[PDB]
Amino acid sequence: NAKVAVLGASGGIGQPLSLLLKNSPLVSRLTLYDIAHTPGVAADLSHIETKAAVKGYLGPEQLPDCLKGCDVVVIPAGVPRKPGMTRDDLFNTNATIVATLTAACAQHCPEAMICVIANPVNSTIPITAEVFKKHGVYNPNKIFGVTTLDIVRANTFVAELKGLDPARVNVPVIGGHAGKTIIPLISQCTPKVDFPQDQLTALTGRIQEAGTEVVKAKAGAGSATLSMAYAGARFVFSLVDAMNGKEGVVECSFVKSQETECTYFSTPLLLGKKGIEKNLGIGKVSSFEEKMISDAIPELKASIKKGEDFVKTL
Amino acid sequence: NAKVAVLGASGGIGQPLSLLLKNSPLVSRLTLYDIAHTPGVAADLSHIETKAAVKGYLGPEQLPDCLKGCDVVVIPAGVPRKPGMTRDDLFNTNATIVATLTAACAQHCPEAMICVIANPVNSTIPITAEVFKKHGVYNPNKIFGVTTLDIVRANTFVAELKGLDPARVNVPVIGGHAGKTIIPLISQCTPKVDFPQDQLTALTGRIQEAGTEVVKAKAGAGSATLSMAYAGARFVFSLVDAMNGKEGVVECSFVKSQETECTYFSTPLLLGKKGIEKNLGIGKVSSFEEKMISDAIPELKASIKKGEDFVKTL
Amino acid sequence: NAKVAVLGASGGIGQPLSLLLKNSPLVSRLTLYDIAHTPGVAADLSHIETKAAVKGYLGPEQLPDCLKGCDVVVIPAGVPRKPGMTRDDLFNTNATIVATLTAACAQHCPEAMICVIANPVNSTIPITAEVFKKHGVYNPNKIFGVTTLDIVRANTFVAELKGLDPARVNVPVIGGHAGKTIIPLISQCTPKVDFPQDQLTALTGRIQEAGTEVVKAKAGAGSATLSMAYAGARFVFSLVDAMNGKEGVVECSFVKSQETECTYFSTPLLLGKKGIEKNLGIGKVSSFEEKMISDAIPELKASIKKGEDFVKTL
Amino acid sequence: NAKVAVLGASGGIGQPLSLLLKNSPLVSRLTLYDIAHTPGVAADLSHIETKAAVKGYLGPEQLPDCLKGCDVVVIPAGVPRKPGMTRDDLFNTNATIVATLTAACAQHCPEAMICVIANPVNSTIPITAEVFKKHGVYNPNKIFGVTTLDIVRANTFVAELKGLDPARVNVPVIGGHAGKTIIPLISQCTPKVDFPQDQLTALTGRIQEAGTEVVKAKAGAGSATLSMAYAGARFVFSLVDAMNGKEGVVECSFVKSQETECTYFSTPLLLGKKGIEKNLGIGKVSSFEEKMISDAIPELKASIKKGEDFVKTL
Repeated sequence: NAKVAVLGASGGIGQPLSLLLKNSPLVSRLTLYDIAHTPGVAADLSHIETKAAVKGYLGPEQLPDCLKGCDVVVIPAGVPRKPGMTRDDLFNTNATIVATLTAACAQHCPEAMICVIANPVNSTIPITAEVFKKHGVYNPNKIFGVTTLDIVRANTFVAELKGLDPARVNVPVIGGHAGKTIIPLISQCTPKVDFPQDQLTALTGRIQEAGTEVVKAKAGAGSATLSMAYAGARFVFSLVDAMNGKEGVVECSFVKSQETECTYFSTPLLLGKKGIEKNLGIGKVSSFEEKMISDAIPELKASIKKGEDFVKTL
Repeated sequence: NAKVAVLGASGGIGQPLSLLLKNSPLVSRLTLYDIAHTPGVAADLSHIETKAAVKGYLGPEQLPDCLKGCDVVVIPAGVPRKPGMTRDDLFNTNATIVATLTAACAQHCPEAMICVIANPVNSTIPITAEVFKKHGVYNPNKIFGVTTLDIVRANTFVAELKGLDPARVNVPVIGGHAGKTIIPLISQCTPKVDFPQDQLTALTGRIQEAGTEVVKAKAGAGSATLSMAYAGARFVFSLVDAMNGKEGVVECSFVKSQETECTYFSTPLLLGKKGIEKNLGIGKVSSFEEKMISDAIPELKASIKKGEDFVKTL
Repeated sequence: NAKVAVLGASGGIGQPLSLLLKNSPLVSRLTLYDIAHTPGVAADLSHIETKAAVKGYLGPEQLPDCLKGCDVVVIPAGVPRKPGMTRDDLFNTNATIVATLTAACAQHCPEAMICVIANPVNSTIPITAEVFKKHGVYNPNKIFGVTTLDIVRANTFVAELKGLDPARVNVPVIGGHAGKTIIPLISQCTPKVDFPQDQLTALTGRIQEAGTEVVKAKAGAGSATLSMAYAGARFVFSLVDAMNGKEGVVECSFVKSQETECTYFSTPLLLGKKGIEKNLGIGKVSSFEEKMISDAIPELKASIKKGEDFVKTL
Repeated sequence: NAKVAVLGASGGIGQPLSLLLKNSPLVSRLTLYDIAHTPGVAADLSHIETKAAVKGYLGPEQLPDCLKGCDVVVIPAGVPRKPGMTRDDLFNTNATIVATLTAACAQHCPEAMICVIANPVNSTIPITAEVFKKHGVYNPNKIFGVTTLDIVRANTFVAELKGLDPARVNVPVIGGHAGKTIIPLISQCTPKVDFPQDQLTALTGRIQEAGTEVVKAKAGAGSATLSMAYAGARFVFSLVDAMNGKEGVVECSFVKSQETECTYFSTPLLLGKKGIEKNLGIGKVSSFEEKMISDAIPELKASIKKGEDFVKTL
């Protein structure tokens, strides 16, 4: 009976993500928010033969109604990358979008789980946390930077190389969601896979630049939308299952962390009724992986500080 | 091991449809075709952690490679309606789209199931049949006008009025997919439901005008996309399940028919390995429903004739 | 110093039309209406260094304010053709667009000049007249079907074949704005030009199908936008000049006519203070041109009737 | 008699820009380039009754033929801003677009006037100059960063505040084309205008933020298009008049400069037959304006080095 709000529901990620949420038996209310086209999207989705009651909200003054009583808020809202761009090129747009939307959450559903998809996640999660702090409703266990697409890609690519079914493969991916901050722990993969170093390096790079590959392939028509909707759905389903009492629910996510010198970090998380039940940490890693962690730290801390300073100067 | 082709995979219906197909363990090869954007849509979907091999195809030259060895072809391609349009207003443009694509189907995958979403279905299915006849590969058991969205809508509206879970409501809808040719058999609904006659007439009008309601609500930005993808995906899944020998799979679909004086007509169909296992027919209906059947036949015959005559001139 | 309203200012025709009107010293006030994007379009245009005051209006609630005190209303609003479509395929959409917008003109600026670009013009002008008759403010001297693009095309194609400067070529085109109802009076061309009948026939058919040529060239991205904006601007400028007292201003336009048995017809019109100052008629024509007039009359009457019938069913 | 090329002719700026150029008796040949839609845009424009011959070009193979013999090349190509972005945020996409297109210009029309609209102009002109240096054909009197829209805005806003005819207002705007680098010299306005301080300050800021105000007004649907087309056309016309021997033609533009320590800077330029006849420099300015020049220099230098560093890493 979860009520889930989707902020940015009319966008490229928003529309398919809303479809996947509408199709789920875990959702009973699905409220949709955007600044255009939301009523047509809700009308469209409300015809689908599932129990979730759908409502489309349009414009800032309707945002409180969309958020009230929400258990989960997903935020796919944001401008997508075009060819050549870094995710940080979209910092200024998406930071103001994330700060505005998360401020509305802090006021109107402070208790809800906040799942941020909007990039750069390495900065937008710090932004979300600081905004909740300013409203005095800060709960580190309920703020999630959705990195699930990195895990999803890692599983697919390992499966392809080893001729496995991607559904049966699980690769923990830690760090953050940008370039070399994306650290796939192939040493912790289930099933165990043995790659020689040249293939491991090629596989790791592929995972790290996978978003850029899609941007390139779309040749100006944006970034990952459909696979991001899949990954976004997956994480929200994991979270809702855990909120309903399902045990042993583990997902990697970029959260307020105590695992490294970074105040924010993605690790495997045991999920439960109050969000993060336990941070499972990095665990045992190879020299290759340890070296990637070390090299990721400066960029992560820089991205965190940029997110923090953006909010603190509002 | 279903090899599925989606013709029009980059459109508003095509993209979320391809996503849902990619998410299913029934599909092992997903080939996507359009005149633009397909490599990007394919790159996007190829990252999802399911077994389906995704491949994008672009331009008439690559159409035969997209269709090579396909078991099923779904055709979401077509110009969508704007407010104040009938589906028949799109006949002229969509008829030549369908005739071109179905011709390629008859040349390169004549044995495949052909699932036409492209509207107006009442005319475009006849076009498909005639095109297949011109290539001498006509199988009436394998050509389906996807009307599933009318059933999905009927199920949802009945469920909302009776306070039921729409996932366990089943309303047969017969006739065709246009205005008063859409005939919901509320009398055959399971579980059994009873409305006062005035409420029945309102429910029935709503179901008939449901497509238009979404068009109006989208205010010029096209017609149903997400619900149409859900409905198209459900039909393909039903069909593919039956092809794997699943029993008791029933879907309404606009097909070659000997149930009325209309050469094509939609009724509940038992699906099997060959395609249509058995047309389950119209069955016992109310006087109200029999009145609607009688009223619809003129329009259907005109739509069928229109489609047949179009193929005459090629 | 005319106040000019553009209804459908955000569309493909409307934006560049609005630009050309904004650039003209004949326009002191420019009001822009649409259902989306108008505020942005007006903000954009308001930065241009000309005297015209620009204001954007969004949605029906702001439509009366847009029309208040207008001297001219230009109506580029309307759905454009795609490959394979006829202009009549768009009758249903554009007929209800024109009916809604002209009804607002009748109520809020009944004395304004009404310039309809919305196709098919052969029907939408009858619709406009009947809608104005319903409101009891019908003035047939102020209602114009914009056929100017036909004249502009004929001038260009004649000039290209004869190696002339198009600016010095004037070709009267009479009849209507669709297919074989478009009748270029090459015998009345200035300067005088001689063509062999096979060339004349080719030239004539080129003019008649010139819109279809552009729709083909755009391959799904719509119909003439930029050349139509030029033609609409030219007609509005001619009309406004004439309203300011300029003498000898002649433009062909589809209007209430008694030049033939067709109740509406396009001929050269002397424009002036009251709009249509004088209908100059068909004049002297060749036997070839005479044949075309006769061949065209049946389609014109059908299109006129079709438009009148549509208004009665409201 | 001028031959003008437009690179990016299918975009929001390109199309209305192409229309304005086609409408001008100064243009005898108009060549249009883009990676999509150019044949349709060209077909559309070719119907207009002006002497300019219009040809559409499509794909890398045809770019050289678009450019050969050109007197002027205008480059509106590029991704536009969305609300909350700086122009600098688009650097990583538009840098490689400008690099590629200006390399083609240096190869196929090195003696043409190169007019870069593509933003951020403060960085993309340095790119253009470095690309021309690599090809050994760098002429600083023929490369122009198009800042004309800033002047057009300044003229309009000044005219609105004082109740003047904007056609009679000419405000010099110096520096560059981004936020605080845009420096309107109101002290040098003709006619001479006196503003109280609070209006002067609000006027100056309005001019500096004018781009963002249009982006905000468009609510995600891009940046200025129609006014940018106007401004780009005006600049091309000024250049062409000067090439035709007209005296006293002065335009501000961002060019190679020795006015400040910035290697590129915008000042009023006397234009001649070979492009820049004479840089008229900053001249006498107020203390308020001198401060704005001081404040602008650090940002310009960083934007300049960024453009230079981009080319050095190819």
